[PDB]
Amino acid sequence: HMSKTLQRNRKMAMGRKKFNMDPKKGIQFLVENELLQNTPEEIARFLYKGEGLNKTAIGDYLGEREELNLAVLHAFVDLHEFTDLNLVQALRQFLWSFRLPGEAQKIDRMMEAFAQRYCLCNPGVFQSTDTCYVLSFAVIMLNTSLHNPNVRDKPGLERFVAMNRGINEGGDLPEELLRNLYDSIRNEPFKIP
Ligand SMILES: COc1ccc(S(=O)(=O)Nc2c(C)cc(O)cc2C)cc1
Repeated sequence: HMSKTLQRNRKMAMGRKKFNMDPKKGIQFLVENELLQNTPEEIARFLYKGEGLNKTAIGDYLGEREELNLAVLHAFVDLHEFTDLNLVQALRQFLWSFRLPGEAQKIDRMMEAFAQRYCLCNPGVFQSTDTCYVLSFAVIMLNTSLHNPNVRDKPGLERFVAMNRGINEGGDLPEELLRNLYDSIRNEPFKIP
């Protein structure tokens, strides 16, 4: 009925604000008030939708070390569909969905989860998930190098190719793959939330 519905709608809006102040407190409010089911999948779907949520707060919640948060991270990554996307296309979408936290161990966990998912979704591209991880950071580094004017000397394709020798189970990645990723980043910098 109507009274319950209107009160719930306002409470949801309050929960979102609470989340943005402190993600754990926000989710606690939504759970305790039966506005959100306390499962990894439902929490992850809530964060992926991201309505009225600050992307920095989303990344903060996703980078917590405790069991439920780890499970939400895994479920959240599983919501991304990377089939038939090149690595840059996939990274654009992932990196837009939340703002990475500052802490190296958290970022490592997030990018490893990303790497695993990309590779599962595109099994023929990289035989090793280490290769996918290293090349993911290679792309992020190229984005900065090409598009940050503080980097006063811009790496050409040949340089990008040379920097990634040996990471394909001891061999090299296909030149055309690297060319496609280089061109993609050159032509469109990553958007940060
Ligand atoms: C140490 O990890 C990183 C990861 C990505 C980047 S970046 O892609 O150059 N900027 C960025 C960062 C920091 C966070 C985001 O959620 C999205 C973007 C685009 C910079 C550093």
